[PDB]
Amino acid sequence: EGLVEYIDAEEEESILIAMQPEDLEPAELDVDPAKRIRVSHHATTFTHCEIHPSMILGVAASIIPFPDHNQSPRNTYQSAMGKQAMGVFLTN
Amino acid sequence: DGPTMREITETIAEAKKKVLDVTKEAQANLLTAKHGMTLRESFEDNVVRFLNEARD
Amino acid sequence: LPHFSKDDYSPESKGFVENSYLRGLTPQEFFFHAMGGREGLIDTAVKTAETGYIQR
Amino acid sequence: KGSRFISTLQVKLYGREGSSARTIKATLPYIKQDIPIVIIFRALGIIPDGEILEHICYDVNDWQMLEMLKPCVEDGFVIQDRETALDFIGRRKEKRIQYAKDILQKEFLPHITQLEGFESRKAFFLGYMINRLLLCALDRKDQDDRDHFGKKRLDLAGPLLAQLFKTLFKKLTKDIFRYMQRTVEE
Amino acid sequence: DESAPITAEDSWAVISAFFREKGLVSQQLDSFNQFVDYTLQDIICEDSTLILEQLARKYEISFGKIYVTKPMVNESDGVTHALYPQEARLRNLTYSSGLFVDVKKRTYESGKVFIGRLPIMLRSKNCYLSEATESDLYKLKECP
Amino acid sequence: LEPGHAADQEQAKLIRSAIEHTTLKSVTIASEIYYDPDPRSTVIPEDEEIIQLHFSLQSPWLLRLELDRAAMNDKDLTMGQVGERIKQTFKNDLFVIWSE
Amino acid sequence: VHRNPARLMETLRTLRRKGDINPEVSMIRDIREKELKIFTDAGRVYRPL
Amino acid sequence: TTFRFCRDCNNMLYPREDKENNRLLFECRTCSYVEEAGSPLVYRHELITNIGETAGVVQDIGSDPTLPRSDRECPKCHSRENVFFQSQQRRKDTSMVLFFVCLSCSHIFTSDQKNKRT
DNA sequence: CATGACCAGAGAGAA
DNA sequence: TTCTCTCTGGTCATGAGCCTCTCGAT
RNA sequence: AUCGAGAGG
Ligand SMILES: [Zn+2]
Ligand SMILES: [Zn+2]
Repeated sequence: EGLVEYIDAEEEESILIAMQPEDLEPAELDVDPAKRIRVSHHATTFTHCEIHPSMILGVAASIIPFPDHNQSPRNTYQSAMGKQAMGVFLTN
Repeated sequence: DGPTMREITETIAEAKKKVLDVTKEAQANLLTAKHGMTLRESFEDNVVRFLNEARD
Repeated sequence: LPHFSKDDYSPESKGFVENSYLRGLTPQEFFFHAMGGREGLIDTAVKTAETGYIQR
Repeated sequence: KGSRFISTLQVKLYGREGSSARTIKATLPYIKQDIPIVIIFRALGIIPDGEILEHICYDVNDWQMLEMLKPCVEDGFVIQDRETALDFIGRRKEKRIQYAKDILQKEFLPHITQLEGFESRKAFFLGYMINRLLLCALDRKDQDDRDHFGKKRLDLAGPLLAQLFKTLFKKLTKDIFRYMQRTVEE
Repeated sequence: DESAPITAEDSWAVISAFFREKGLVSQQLDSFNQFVDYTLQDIICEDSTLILEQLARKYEISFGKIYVTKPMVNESDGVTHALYPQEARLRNLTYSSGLFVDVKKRTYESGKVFIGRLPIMLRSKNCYLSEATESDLYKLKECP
Repeated sequence: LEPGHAADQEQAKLIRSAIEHTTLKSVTIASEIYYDPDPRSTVIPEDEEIIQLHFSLQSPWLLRLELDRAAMNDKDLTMGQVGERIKQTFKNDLFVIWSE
Repeated sequence: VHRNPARLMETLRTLRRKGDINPEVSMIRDIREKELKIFTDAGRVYRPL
Repeated sequence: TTFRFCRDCNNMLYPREDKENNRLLFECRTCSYVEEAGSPLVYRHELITNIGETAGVVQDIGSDPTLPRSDRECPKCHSRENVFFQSQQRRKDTSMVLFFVCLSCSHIFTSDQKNKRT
């Protein structure tokens, strides 16, 4: 139904992706101090939107809790180590 | 505390506007061609200097 | 990144994390920070062998 | 599709950035020396200097690129018909021309086509390669980034098995042929 | 209501869909399925035929359509029978099916033939598990 | 620096200029070859002032170079110095005049 | 060569999204260099959006 | 510079000096064609170049989503619909001036204040 | 991978 | 003409952290 | 043994 599209790296040269659908909301102050700081997009001619930014990660780092709060080599380290953790690898 | 983080983010803002000014000045062909470096080099040096100053 | 317009020499466009680890990095800050951390890891991984050979 | 052999065509711009007599030559798969581009072009049937430049330069108002091309027009001024262009070829006489004719459609730009009679497509494509070469040499386009992911390919299970299967299936085929020859009468 | 724009929460709905349809190894299965369905035949037909000549005639042998079975095993002093994964693991067997090609021999102016066994990627289309149920799998000693 | 001539930037800048290598290519904008066959009257209107002030006391092909104001300011370089160095290179094997 | 590439590009994209062009085929219109590149390759990494 | 080719051969012409009348002619060297020169300029060699700083302006440019939009008005028509970009020259000492393209009248203007060329 | 000496060539001065 | 002189691309060629483990085909 | 692969500080 043409609501979603496959883009490869060559093709993403010609596009402009939003990060969250909220980027498409119009604007025209009073903010939570504790939240992180997001620069306004200052771009309007969007053609696509990310499904979800967290989808940039692999299977391993998708286990890391709050990886947006740690220095990146630690995320690489945990990615290497979680493959060394024990658990039920198969129910059979 | 909230006062200190207010000051921290106002500092980040002032650095952002410093670099905005640097860039508009570069875009008007109004940089000084100080000896030994391109205009773009002077610009990059100034912006990186500003942002590192902000972080510190 | 394809989320930026062309010719954008902004702080945030070219890899300035204005957020702290406490508050949290945005996706673009996350990816740029990852870009830097990888360079760190590779510098580690080969400096090790180069200094081993130097010491030898 | 077919034998996935890889040919490599180089178009080299001779001469340092401050040197003059800056010529362009091409490397072709079975000839020792680089041969100048206009000689290829005329061997592909594009004889006049203007037609050649039209194949390379897609704007007549680009005097810079045409000025860069002038030394190539001077380089192959000696060769001004198609047949003599085909003759200029490094072999150990008529067979020389035939070897060149074959190479041009066989090993030169094999991905365009390997069937005969499409010298025009290969001439235009060679010109396109030359155009982007000169675009880079005029500090108009930047060096090509070899680490763009889009220019990268991931051979998965399918392709790997296919590459292995082609090799061994032809070994089985050669064995079949040898058993056939051995049995001339039984 | 129905046409209102989505929010960031709604994104996960789509994500769920994406995985319901593909799982987590889609690259492997799509590559192998494409190989089996199309690429195999192509390579069988590439340069296949061979011709030998004599004084009078010429004899030609040409391979045609390929057929790939479901995984089986040939038991020494025994029948060939359907090989399922767990058996192939426990018995140090190779979970692979058979290649049969329609080869003809023409002469101037044979039926299906065996040519070998291709290892099958589990959960590909020629794998028994591709159409299996959760209960089917448990009955097959295969973790779901 | 020479002992005692430290802390005067101007001496230092004079050493910088004396020491940093300079080519013609550094200051040249464009290089042209014209057909200008009557020496006393050029076909380039701009140059008439030039050929006009050559009233004191070859080959019809003209080589004409244009030089960069800013590059000439970044070095302490005169049109006279450039021209004298060209004339010294070629030993009256080539006739040189220049703008002011 | 193609003149009026905007029309052709709209047609191609609507075909791919309809399904009439394989959704894994990629299509890039480089406007400022007057190029259109289509890839039906095997082995290039893509992601949904 | 401009360049000229013989009308019969479509081969490029070579300059010749008519020494008698001090004329500039352009000769073909595949045949005997010759013709008057239309400019005294034979060779131009730019080292500081501006050619190709505006490269890539086509009427379709306004539909490049990749390109950013300024709030400036057109000097000609005063539409505030414009695309902009830095110089397309990939020399590393290139002025960081931004060229604007009006999306209403296809007119290129510039953020430069030190010069007003073309 | 990638940084680099050895000939072997050939252009190149002197008496 | 001889002779000594520079004097550079195709080469072939080197190593390339230490252990340490475990595994897995021939 | 040999070749290779993964991993650890
Ligand atoms: Zn002619
Ligand atoms: Zn306008």
